[PDB]
Amino acid sequence: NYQPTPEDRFTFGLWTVGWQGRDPFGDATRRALDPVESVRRLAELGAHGVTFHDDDLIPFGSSDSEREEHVKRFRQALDDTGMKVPMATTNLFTHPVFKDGGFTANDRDVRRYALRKTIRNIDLAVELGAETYVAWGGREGAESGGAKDVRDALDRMKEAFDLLGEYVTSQGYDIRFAIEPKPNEPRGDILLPTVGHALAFIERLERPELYGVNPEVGHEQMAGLNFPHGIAQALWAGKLFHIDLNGQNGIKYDQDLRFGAGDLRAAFWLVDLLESAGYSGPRHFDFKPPRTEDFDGVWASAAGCMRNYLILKERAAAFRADPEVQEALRASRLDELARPTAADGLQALLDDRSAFEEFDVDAAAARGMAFERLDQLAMDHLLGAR
Amino acid sequence: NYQPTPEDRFTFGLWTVGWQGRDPFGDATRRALDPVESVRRLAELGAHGVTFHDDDLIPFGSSDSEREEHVKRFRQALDDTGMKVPMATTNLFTHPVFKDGGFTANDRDVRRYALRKTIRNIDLAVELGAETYVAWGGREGAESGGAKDVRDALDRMKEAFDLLGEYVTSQGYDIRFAIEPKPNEPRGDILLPTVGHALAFIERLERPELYGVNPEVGHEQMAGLNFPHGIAQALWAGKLFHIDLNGQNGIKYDQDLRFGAGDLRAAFWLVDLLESAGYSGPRHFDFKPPRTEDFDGVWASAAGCMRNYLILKERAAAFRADPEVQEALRASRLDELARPTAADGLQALLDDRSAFEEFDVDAAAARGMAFERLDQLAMDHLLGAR
Amino acid sequence: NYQPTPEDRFTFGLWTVGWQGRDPFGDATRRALDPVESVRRLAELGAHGVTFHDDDLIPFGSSDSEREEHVKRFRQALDDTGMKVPMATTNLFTHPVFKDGGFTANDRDVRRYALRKTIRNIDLAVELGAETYVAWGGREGAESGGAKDVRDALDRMKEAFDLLGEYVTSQGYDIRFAIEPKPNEPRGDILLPTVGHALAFIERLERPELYGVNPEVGHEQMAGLNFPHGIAQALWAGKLFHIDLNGQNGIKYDQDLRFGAGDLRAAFWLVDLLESAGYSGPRHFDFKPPRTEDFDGVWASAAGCMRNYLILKERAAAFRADPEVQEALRASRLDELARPTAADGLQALLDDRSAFEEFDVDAAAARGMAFERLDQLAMDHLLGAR
Amino acid sequence: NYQPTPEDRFTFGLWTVGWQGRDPFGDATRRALDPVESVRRLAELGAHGVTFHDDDLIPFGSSDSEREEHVKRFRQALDDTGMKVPMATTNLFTHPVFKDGGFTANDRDVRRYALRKTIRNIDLAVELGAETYVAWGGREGAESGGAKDVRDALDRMKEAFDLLGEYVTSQGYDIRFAIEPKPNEPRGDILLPTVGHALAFIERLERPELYGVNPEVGHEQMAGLNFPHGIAQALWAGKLFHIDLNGQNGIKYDQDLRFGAGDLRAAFWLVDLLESAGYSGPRHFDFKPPRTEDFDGVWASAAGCMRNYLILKERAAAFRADPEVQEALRASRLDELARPTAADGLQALLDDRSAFEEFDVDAAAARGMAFERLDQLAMDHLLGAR
Ligand SMILES: [Mg+2]
Ligand SMILES: [Mg+2]
Ligand SMILES: [Mg+2]
Ligand SMILES: [Mg+2]
Ligand SMILES: [Mn+2]
Ligand SMILES: [Mn+2]
Ligand SMILES: [Mn+2]
Ligand SMILES: [Mn+2]
Repeated sequence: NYQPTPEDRFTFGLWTVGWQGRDPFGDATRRALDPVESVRRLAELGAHGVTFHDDDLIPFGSSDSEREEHVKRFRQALDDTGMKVPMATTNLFTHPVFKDGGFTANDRDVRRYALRKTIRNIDLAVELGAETYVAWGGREGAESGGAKDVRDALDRMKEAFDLLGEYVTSQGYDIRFAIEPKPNEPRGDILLPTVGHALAFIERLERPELYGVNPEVGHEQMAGLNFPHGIAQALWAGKLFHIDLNGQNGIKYDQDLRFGAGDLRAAFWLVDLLESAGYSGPRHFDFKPPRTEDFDGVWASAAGCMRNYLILKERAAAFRADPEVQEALRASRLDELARPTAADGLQALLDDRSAFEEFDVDAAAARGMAFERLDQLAMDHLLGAR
Repeated sequence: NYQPTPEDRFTFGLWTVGWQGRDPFGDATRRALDPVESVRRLAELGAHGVTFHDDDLIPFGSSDSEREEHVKRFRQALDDTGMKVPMATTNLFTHPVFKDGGFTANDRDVRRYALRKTIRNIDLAVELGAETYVAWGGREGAESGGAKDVRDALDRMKEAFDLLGEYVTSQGYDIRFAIEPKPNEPRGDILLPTVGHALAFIERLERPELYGVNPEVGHEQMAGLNFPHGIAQALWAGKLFHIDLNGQNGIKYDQDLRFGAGDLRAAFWLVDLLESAGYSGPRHFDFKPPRTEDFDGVWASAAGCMRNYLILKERAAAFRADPEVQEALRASRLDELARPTAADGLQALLDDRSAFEEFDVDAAAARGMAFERLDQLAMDHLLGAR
Repeated sequence: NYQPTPEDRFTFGLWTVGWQGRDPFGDATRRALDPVESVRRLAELGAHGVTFHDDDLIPFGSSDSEREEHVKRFRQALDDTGMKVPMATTNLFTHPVFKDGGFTANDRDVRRYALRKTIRNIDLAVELGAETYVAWGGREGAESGGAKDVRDALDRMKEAFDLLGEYVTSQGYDIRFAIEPKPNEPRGDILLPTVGHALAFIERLERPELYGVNPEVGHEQMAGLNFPHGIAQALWAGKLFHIDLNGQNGIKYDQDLRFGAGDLRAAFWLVDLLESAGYSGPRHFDFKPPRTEDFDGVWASAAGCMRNYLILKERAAAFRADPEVQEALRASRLDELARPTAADGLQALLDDRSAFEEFDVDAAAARGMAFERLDQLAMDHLLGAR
Repeated sequence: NYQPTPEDRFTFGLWTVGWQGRDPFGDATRRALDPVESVRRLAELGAHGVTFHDDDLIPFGSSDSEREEHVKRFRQALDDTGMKVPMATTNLFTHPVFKDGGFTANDRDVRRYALRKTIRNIDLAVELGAETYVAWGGREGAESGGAKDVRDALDRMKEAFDLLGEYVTSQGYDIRFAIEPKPNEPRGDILLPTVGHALAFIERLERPELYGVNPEVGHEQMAGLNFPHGIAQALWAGKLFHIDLNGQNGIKYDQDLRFGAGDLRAAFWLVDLLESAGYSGPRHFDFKPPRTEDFDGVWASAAGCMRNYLILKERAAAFRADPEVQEALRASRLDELARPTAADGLQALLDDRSAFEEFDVDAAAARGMAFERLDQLAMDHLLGAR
């Protein structure tokens, strides 16, 4: 029942199931996982692929010989399991050298080192077959107002992404970039805090068609925002290159709960949106098994990520296929929302007396929207009450 | 001391000082103000101009004769006082007909009526000399997930703004549009919730150069966002057409407190940003005198808006002019943040061994940012402790 | 399917279904309801009773003759339908005279008038058979720090409730008081913001056994708090006299959505808690049908309140009755949580070497909590996936 | 200027200035501090004393010989500097054994070990002369609803504190307990989330007079609550045994910024409250120097904690001493708030026709509160504009 298959495009970061359980007030509760182990267990659970930071796969400071050995180890695990590597990313946040950021660090030499660290992992990602390269600028920001001129930081961020886009085109690489927004933590405020801010920044890049967003469920909910609404605007702009699925209980620290947890109804409306729009990218889970769990609970949490998506997918499909729902959507004039407001043109609208001079404003105002019956129908479908 | 002059570009909405004090749980505590009265008292306080919704100046449903009479009344008050009208806007949120929105209402005929209501107030705004026309889509949104397909709503929102831009260019009007974002209230979630979302939406319009943002202090703080950071990104994109100043105490209902209230330090960093960047638009206060006040408290609150800006302007100017601060900014490498990361080019950065192979990552990591001394210097300057 | 009966103890405020749809940015979208009408339609839907503010039933300023007429009208509707009146309350927030509060208004004469308004509605509530009298101090608070000395306000709040408790005991009335907390709105900060603050204040009253709490789902979620946790502490103290059920989407304005909306999983854990603990009070819905609805949507929303509780009640009962869940609860040591930590006493614990000197801290640390499998089992039960 | 002296009662935790800068997404940026070093540098800065977790002073797992050596080292540093130890606490949150809590862990044997770990540090705290013992139950809580029965957990929490109170009285120790609330992080929801919840729980203990609260500025602001209001209720109940001062920027992760940062106006109203009420306990700073700082920035941040309190103390004292402010306080009827509402008694209030039958409700409603002029006067005083 609700069994994931590799064709479901479910992917996991090595840092997700491999999280040793270390939070700001406690030490690790689980031993480190061999990346080869994680690929094997995730393949057994029905996952389609894995993703990685450079430091997840190759320990920081490894020589060129150990690096090659670590990649050959990893490559063999992908060959033996049939697991893909659809996206890769850079760790520009863990080492103390990135404490003021990577691409927008105040120190110029740290910025230049951040670009070199990203570039050689882009080579590795392409060699592993990744189609998307994600950038989470978790250290780009500030705790105080004077520590960062945001206009200058935005110049340095545009410079870095323009240089990366110049690298991939000059190399012929078939890879696109996905900015992952986050409003805060670990910095007090992070640059490009939401999906909207990231989408606007992309329009100022040299080659905007190379860049999209990788939104995370919990990150937009850390700002109290409606995540399905943000995804819809990302899809509307044609910039949903990638997605991060997890759960979050409102505005607080980044929980990274398994998908389906947190705001359950928002997860239902997101799956309904992703499936109706025909999203064909990876279903990526950027989550953390709670440090209360042993390794059996780690794999149970990862399986719950995939199970919860499949249950919600079934409930959303039954919701849209219901003739009572389809009739209710017409009763709320969802069909009129899709119709153009003034396809007849500006001049016709200006001479249309039925639009103003002879508009019965009270008859229109008295028309109920019937949203509550429609929403209860969605609730019945989500809960399996019909 | 800290006396505003009309050259300070301080402006107020008629709906601000004219707010009768009616909240969702109580009736009005103040009588309605004659718009002529509001223009006279605000001019006496040192304000530079006023702004208005169409329904603030002309009562809804007024005939073409009373409309002209109401405008002639208003025009005479501007002539007798020297008060400008730099921005105007439309009330597409009060009447019950807009309960599901205006530009993105599900009913098509309400959308068409919303455009006609906006267009004829654009004519009046141009006749009154307004340079900016603001759109706050307070009713564009939903309380439930199925009530609104956001992709379709974004098509209807783009259609409306494209038609308005087509009207003003075909008429030769010298006026620009400023979208005012708000994350929620009165709707459960409002479309284009933050400055970033509005900036990204503008890049998909037919003539993006006609559209900017009118951010409000409290609205971005309703999402826990750093308002000075959002303004900097709006300035970075060259889209800060207008600004709304007020105060807000964190994530809750839209308080619309007087400017300087709420987050005082964030107000200091905003004034510092607005003045250093050379912002030359109106300093507009979209605030509400608390309903506990009589009319004497209304004018005291409005005066406090202008006083608080002038105090913060002086403290920010003394902050930047301090040689100890200038030396501290260099100690934190703010000068290096403004320097290009790789002006030598991609190829030079790739062959630069000092950027990676020979980068002393521990020496760079051990370099303190000295942000705390810089921030305490800003705190001393704000508090007048130096 | 999921049909409410009067024995389900479902109750509604007259102000809930009777909300005309007036928010801070719009006018009413529905006509006023006759209280007799509301009693009839709610009885047809399966509700058990209604509740009321004094101003909901008797218009403010009504003479002693119209007052009696309004009550006789209402009494006849209760007799014809079999509808109870389990709780009543006072409107100390709508009239402009309460703009600085009622029990803790700065003006003494307004405080004294607030007590007289409450007392004569206590008489009416007893005559109508109410067992609980609710106090929501929505206007007790401040927007600025100097406007209210909170220690003095807490003295005035204790004085008011002590006087009310002195009235009901001297009259022999069989009625108890329930304080309904709310963190903010309409005031910037409201006194006694959460369930905890109200519970602590009750312990300082003259006769604490006369006072309990009436928590609301959305109000505690306006502070980001876990509502099931707060109810458990209220039950733990034996002070859950009454409950307000609705929905809320995180930290924002008081949405008052229908129950089941907002945080669906938190609604499931609340119903599970209320039923397992044997809560026998009224299931009261303090909600607002969205102003987008006509009167048909009003009754659909009210029916959804009752339906959603019954669905969640069934899913929670199936959850606790599942042997796999019962075995999982033991695997997570929920049975050990209920066992006393040191029933052997302090001296025995001090001499117990197995508790410290010989405690294998690493063997205990390596024991997984198995919380994720338990939570996924709860998720399957909520979604009807088992 | 604004120089702290030991008589200012300023104290710091060893874990504050000693924080190595390790957050959930990065490694340490500073070496560990010798506790002897921290006592020396803090004494040079003008601090009055230090506080400690048991694991801050004695490394976890130390033998009885190294333990005594570590204490003798520490004792010598206190003797050479004149530094006090006013409060101590237990680390029941760092070791993996506490991953499900200490006093309310599901496993009984972990609960018993948590009590033994606390008890022997109570002995050490008394030997070092601490008057207050703080308990922060950072691990008492849950991430999911079924993982913890809160009623059972509250029984286990009451059992633990009753046993600790039984230990200190049976030993003749002169020490009191202060519960430090926190709404969340590291757990999804923490038991006793706010000051109110902790105050209510104390009233159910066996000897409530032994227990108070140790509120933290940022923790109550993590729930959007007004911290000065919470302190006033703690003072009103006579339970402000201790206080934690820091800064926090709204609802997000626990920032632990230096005091004065975050919400500056709320810091002003807190100092004004603490000084007017005559609070004589330690001024304790539970803060974290940002990991961007080296050790020079650590001591600059700690000095800023003390400086900011002294500046705010001066501005608040000048505020209350201003005759214009005193006259404004009377204009807003703050003197009437302190007057009893019905000192004449219930019977007199019932027969007082001027309180109801003859109360001019419109004349009272028309009286302005004059709160805005009072607040602007406070703003001028805070900013040094008068
Ligand atoms: Mg992510
Ligand atoms: Mg505005
Ligand atoms: Mg309620
Ligand atoms: Mg603390
Ligand atoms: Mn995350
Ligand atoms: Mn606003
Ligand atoms: Mn409510
Ligand atoms: Mn903290």
